Amino acid sequence: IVGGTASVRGEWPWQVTLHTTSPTQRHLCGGSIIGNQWILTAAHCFYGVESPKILRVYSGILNQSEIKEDTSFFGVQEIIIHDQYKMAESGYDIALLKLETTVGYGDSQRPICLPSKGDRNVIYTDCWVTGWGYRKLRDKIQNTLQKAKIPLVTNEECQKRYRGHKITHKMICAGYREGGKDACKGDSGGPLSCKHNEVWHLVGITSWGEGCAQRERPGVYTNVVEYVDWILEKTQAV
Ligand SMILES: O=C(O)c1ccc(NC(=O)[C@@H]2c3ccccc3CCN2C(=O)/C=C/c2cc(Cl)ccc2-n2cnnn2)cc1
Repeated sequence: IVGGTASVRGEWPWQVTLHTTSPTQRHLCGGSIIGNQWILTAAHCFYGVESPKILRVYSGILNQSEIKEDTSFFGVQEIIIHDQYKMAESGYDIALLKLETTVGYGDSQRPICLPSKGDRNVIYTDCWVTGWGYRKLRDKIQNTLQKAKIPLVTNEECQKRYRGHKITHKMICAGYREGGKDACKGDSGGPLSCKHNEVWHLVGITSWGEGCAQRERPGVYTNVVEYVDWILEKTQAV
């Protein structure tokens, strides 16, 4: 996160850190708890990943230093990538992780509500991007979970900023015109959380952008409201 500030412990209890153990253990992506065995993240995170056996999901973490060999994690039973996904820049950048065990909800870890289908026509004014990603393009994974308040940008305005790309209604953009506060390397897959009527909703999934927090280059996020039916399909399967 560029221009972010340290989060407070328990502030974003749906935020998870997805680690890989291959070749060595490190933070790979962000993610969000959406159900007791479900993590919503970005499909592009799994480019290297041939097996869910190398993945570890850590919830209730503020600092990456809390993670050692003796730290409990959730194993991943299955990786479900949207079957229309080709690349982040073309959309469908959404994946689900089915966990091997159930997340026990508490003050450190709980799910975030998905947006309501009716609420597709609501103006979100209190949106925050969180993650352990870089603070600048040439940097490193941050110890403490960072947060940044970011304004949503209309599809029309986002399309003006990305000549040569196709910004679809399945994408949602966010960022200040002058730049400065945005997602960066390592924030991918994490949430874009917006508070509406005192309830937090998972409005976006950090997906892609041209550089980090550049002037007139908003962050591009998967528009979660456009995928509620797909998420229910995969999580409510009979
Ligand atoms: O350990 C590290 O150093 C390290 C760990 C994880 C990483 N992840 C990454 O790079 C991940 C990632 C993970 C797996 C596969 C592919 C990629 C490439 C994209 N990606 C980002 O997070 C994209 C952020 C991004 C998102 C928005 Cl909304 C706006 C601007 C962004 N950026 C543009 N340029 N940088 N960020 C890096 C570095």
